[PDB]
Amino acid sequence: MELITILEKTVSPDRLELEAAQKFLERAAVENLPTFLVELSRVLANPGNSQVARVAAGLQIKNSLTSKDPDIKAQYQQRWLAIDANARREVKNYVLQTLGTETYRPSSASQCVAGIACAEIPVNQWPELIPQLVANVTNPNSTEHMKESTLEAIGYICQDIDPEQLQDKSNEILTAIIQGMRKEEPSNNVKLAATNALLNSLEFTKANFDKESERHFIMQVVCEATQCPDTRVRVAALQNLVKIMSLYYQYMETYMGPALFAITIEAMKSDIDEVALQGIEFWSNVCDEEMDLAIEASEAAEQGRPPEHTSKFYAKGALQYLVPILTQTLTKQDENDDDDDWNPCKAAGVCLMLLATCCEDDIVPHVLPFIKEHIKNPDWRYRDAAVMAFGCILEGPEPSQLKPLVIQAMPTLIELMKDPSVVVRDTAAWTVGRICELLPEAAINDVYLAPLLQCLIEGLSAEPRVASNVCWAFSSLAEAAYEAADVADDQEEPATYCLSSSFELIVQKLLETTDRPDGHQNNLRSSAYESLMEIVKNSAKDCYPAVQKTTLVIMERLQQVLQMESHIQSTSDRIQFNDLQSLLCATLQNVLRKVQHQDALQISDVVMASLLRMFQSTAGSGGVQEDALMAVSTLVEVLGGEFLKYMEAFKPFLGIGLKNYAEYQVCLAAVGLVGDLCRALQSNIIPFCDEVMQLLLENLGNENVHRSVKPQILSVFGDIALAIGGEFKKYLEVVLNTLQQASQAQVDKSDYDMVDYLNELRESCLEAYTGIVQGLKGDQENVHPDVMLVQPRVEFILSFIDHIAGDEDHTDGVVACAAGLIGDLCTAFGKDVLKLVEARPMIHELLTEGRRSKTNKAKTLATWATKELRKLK
Amino acid sequence: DHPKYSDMIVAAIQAEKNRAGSSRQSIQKYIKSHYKVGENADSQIKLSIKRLVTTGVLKQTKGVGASGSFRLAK
Amino acid sequence: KEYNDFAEVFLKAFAVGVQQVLLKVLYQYKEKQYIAPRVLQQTLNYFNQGVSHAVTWKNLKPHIQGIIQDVIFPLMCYTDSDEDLWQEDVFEDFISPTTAAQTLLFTSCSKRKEVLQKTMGFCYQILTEPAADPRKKDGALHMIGSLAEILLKKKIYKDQMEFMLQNHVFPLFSSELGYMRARACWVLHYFCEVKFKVDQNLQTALELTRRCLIDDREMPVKVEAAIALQVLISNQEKAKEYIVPFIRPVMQALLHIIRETENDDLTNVIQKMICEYSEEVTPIAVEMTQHLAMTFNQVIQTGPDEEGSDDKAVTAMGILNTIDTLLSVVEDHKEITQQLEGICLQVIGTVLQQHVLEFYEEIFSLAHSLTCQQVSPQMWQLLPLVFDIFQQDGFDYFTDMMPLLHNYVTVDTDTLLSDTKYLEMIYSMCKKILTGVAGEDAECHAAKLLEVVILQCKGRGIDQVIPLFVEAALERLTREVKTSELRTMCLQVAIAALYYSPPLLFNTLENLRFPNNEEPVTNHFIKQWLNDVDCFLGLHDRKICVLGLCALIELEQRPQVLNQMSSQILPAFLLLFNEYQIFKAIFQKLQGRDPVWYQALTQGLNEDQGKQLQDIATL
Repeated sequence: MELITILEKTVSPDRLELEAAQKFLERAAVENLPTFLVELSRVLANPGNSQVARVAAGLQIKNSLTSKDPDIKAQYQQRWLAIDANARREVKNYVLQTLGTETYRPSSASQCVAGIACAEIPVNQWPELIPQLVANVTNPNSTEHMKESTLEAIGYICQDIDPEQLQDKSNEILTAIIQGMRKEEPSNNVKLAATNALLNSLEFTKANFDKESERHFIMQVVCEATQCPDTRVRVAALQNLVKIMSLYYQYMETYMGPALFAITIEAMKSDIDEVALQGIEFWSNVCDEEMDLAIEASEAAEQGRPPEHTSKFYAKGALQYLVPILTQTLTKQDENDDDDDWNPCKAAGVCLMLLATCCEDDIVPHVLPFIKEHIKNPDWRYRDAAVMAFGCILEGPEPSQLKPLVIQAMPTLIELMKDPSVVVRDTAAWTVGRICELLPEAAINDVYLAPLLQCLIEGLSAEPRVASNVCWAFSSLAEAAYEAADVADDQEEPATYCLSSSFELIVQKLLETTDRPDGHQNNLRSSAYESLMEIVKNSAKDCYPAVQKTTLVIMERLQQVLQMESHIQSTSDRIQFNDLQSLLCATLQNVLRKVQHQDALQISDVVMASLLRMFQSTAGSGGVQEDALMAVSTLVEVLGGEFLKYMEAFKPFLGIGLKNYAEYQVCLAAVGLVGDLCRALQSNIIPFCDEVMQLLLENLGNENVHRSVKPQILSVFGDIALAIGGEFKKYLEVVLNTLQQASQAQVDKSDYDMVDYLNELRESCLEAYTGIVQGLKGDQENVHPDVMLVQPRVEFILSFIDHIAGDEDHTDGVVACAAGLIGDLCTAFGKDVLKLVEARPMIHELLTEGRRSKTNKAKTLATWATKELRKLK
Repeated sequence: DHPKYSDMIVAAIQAEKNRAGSSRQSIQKYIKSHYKVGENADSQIKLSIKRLVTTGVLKQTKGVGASGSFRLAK
Repeated sequence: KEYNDFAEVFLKAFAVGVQQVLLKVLYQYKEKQYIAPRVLQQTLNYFNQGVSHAVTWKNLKPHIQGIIQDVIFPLMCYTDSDEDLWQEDVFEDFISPTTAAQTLLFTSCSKRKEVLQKTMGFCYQILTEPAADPRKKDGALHMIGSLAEILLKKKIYKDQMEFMLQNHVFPLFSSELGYMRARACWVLHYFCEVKFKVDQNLQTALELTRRCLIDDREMPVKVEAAIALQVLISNQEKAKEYIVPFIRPVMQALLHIIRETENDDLTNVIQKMICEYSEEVTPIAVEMTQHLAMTFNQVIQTGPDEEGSDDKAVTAMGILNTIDTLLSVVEDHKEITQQLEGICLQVIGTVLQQHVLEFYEEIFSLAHSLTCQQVSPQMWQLLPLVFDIFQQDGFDYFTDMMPLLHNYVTVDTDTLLSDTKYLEMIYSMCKKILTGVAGEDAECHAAKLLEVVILQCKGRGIDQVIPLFVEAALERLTREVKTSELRTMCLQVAIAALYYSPPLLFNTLENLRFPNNEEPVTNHFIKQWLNDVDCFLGLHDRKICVLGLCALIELEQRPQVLNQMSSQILPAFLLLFNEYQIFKAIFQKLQGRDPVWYQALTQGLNEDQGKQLQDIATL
């Protein structure tokens, strides 16, 4: 109202906030704009998200007395309507004037304009913005910044999900396309407007008029772009531009694509540059990204996957000339030592792969010989290079050519891995690993073994500093395991002692590996964990001595993880922590995968500490809903045992958790954990009622808000209610009352949805009555306390039962409880009237309907219940 | 109740009749305009993607990890 | 599940009633005669269903039902066995119900009913029946009931892991003196141990005992050991590490076996030996094959001896069969068999030299057995003599002739091109001599198809006689081999004949014609294309067109000559009736590319038909 008291006090949420506060936010905030254009505009900057008219209007409007009533539903638009500045149409047109003028470097208005889409979302449509924007776009003062500045509104407008058809705007856009392509721009930014403008207008489909002339312009764009480096990402705009061509090829004839082919040759011709020129060196990195485009350019013609448009494109026919180019492209040589990082280069490798697919005719004759040419004159870099290239060769079986070439490779390759440098062998090891999985015809099992034997023990020295490659060699050994599974017959009976001791060493190495000195490479902690899991899978009947220590190590890791977990560090950490935690879970299930009678008691024993720690920290930390929940699951998976002490420990935390307000919604998580511990012990039921009644009491208020957590709770409470056996009659009366109370409780609508599942809610009430029935005598004179309520219980049920009984959608459980209902209520009610006997057939048809089922079982008992149902006279 | 994270992702992938699936950005901004949202969408959602990968829902297509393009298995 | 009682849950009343009837029958025994149980089969058949009916009503939980059932078969059989047998011998009595239990079990597996414990109760009961007969039907019964009973108990209901048999035990003790052998034999006969991927140490001791069994003074003793040995080796095994060491004596015993002759199962074990032969550890295996080659020398020596007393066709077949087991594992090791094949050819030649067989059984066996043979020029040289006889043999009986004739053509494969060096020509003349209406015989449809097919195979690259062959054979064939019975064979034969070399027929046939071209056939073909839509060839109810037409439509050529008829033809079959990605992109381009001008004639109709055809084809 004044002094920010309403602006600040009003901010706190209150009942009917959109309706009353909305007058303040939408009308008052909106109200400020007519009096002062400046204050309202000033208003966007301090709290862009916090706009009473829009931000307040937007979420408070979505939930309302009427979920979807225009007169009743939106006050943000009405409130703003009073103030000219506040108006939704004023929002559009004024958003244009203010938003364009006040670019202010990064723009607050753009989000507001985007909200413009969101807030206007309640209204069917807004037509105010286009005429002025169109006029602005065609405005005489065509400033370079202004010409480029326009469309910020257009871009976000394109982004909005709602679809409307505008054509005059499309015509203006076409004019812009021709003029922009036509106009020369010396500043990267203006064309960036061209590119981003295009991609957003590209959308999924284009209503723009057809002509292939503009694309030719793209070809030209490369040449001048050759002269100036600009922005690596500006260049990205060029690469993206062609990529735009990649998405769509409307006319094959139109898309001659001669310029692209010509451009590739010139670029190919300008392979780097003589003497490594700098414009060219930057061009080489950008060229690498562009090269990613290059693979696409090669990919465009003769693609393997089904495509809308497929053609030689003048390249496959020219492949003969282009046959040489793949070998020629090799003009660029790199001596850099990196194993796990690709960046622009991966694109290089994939491009090589596409040529590999497209090799067609003459590839087979060339392949045996190509290796020989490299083999005849192989340099130290070349052999290592030969290995990387061979890795390119991996794709394509080349069966006639490959065996002789591969067979000599075993001999040739073997005199190579013993290179002295720690890094050179590692290079051999990774490429060798890919080959190893790749090749089964050649057999160096004996040849493979010395290195494996050597790798397991000898290659631990280089492990501490950047020893990931030694690990990579280990990964290769794991592949050796897979290859053994799929390479040649048998040979699975030897090397076990070697495996037992080496793996025995691996596991200890892992923890420090995870926190080991950085190589920042394609080495995965998660991947490492997966490798460990695979090794465990390869585990024998017993590896218990390792496992206890392993679990403790995990405990040490958990403590380290907890230290990382307790105080975060800017989120770079947040994620580096989180993924590694996911692997920690991998550890947890992996440790408990095996099960032995002797083993379980021992493992559970030491496990007790861990479980407890989880509870402590899990209850205490309050950081992740599923991580902690998952911890509950894994520790929870420890079925059986003396759970009286542990389970007893669980209830206060469970009761406390329900009481706890850390998470806005905790019902789904709460339901899952209980639905397991609840199952384990039923002999003593004393602990549950105290926390449960409150939780039960707490649930009714909670129930209105969520539909999903209703039937499950109704079913869950039924499960607690499920013991029956003529016990908890007092509780049973309350339980019976609760079902009535649940029916009595007011309906709740969430996300503009109310009672979506008629069956679960309606049936849920059916289940709930039955639950009281098991707890409470299906003969308790005062079955229903209330008179109004009583007619339905007393007389409504019999009439309703005939209709319901003849009714269908009989669930496997509602059907079974009902099966009990027929006999028990039936004997007492037997002889009430001819009508019960007479009205029986309607029930019979539904029972016949119930009969169709999958794997139905136990007719005897149901038959007995029905016998009681018909036990008449 | 609360919509399942997997559901959201399934709907987003399936809403685009496409082969290469989509850049997470598409699903994420889709979430931004189509659903209730919070500051931790990237961390909790991203981890959710990671977890739906762990459940084996999806097959990789382009990229590596939750930054890429991916397709359903059939 | 099983129908034992009326309505729902009736199954139960009948099974109780049967037990009650036994009790009523039990109080007074009027008959006091054997074979009383057999008369109860109608009742016995009724009883399993009734028991099933009680479980079916109750639908008792499988774990509880299984536990009850596990206690129950033994408890009721035992309670029933303890009372029924006294008031009804034991062994006979065990069998009908045992067989009946078998009947229940076969039905049970599909049903998934849970049972357990049939086997454990029996070992003790097994004690009850001696199962020893020196030379009476008694032995027969021992065979039938004991071995079968043990196998069933071990593998279906009892699911036992390990057992010690006292009856098995006496025989092990005190060597082979006296009875232990009589007892041991019964024991072994009645059981084979069943294990998965397990070495058995008792089996190792059994191998040493097998050596002692080899040292058996008498053949009958050797026989009782032999059945066990034959199955035992025939039985597949997880390890058999000491088996190779064990094998030489067995092989050495095999040697004595050739001299010893005697048992057919022992000779059959040789068959088992081949199976055992693929094994694991193939490279040494070759050296075993060479020793087996010396044993094969014995086999070659053996056949006449086998011929002299009791024929052992299997043994003759087995030498050939055994190589294949070696074929089973491939180490790429150089094969020394070539020379062996030469020996086989010499042996084969001796039978061939006589050129006759009174039985007309051994000759076919030699042929099919001998089908795998060297294709070397000498092997190549052998076929004309083999084929020359083949021409004589095929002609006398068409039915007898066809399987061999197909083989005779396969034999013709070595000759290959040039009609096997002009022999193909001899075969055609012989066929002409034996080709006619006489030829239609059960399977003639197939037979005539085969004959024509044979010709086509010879004519891999025999374009010149081909116009005459299709045309000449057909004119003669329609009158001579045309039959109402063979129309189904004929349509496919006609379609296939028409289907084969259509272009060669279309252009080369059109270009050069002897006695012109088959205008009637061409007229018939034109009518036939329309006719196919109207009438189903071979009375297949349209099965053939859809199946081949799938892959076939893109590849096959019918579009240019008579597209309107073909266009009219395709839908009717479909109405009556009811790899790809690379091919689909490639096919439109490929078909269009080789003759762009040619498609043009059927360009609109072809394209319209194609779009519809593609949808029908891929729909």
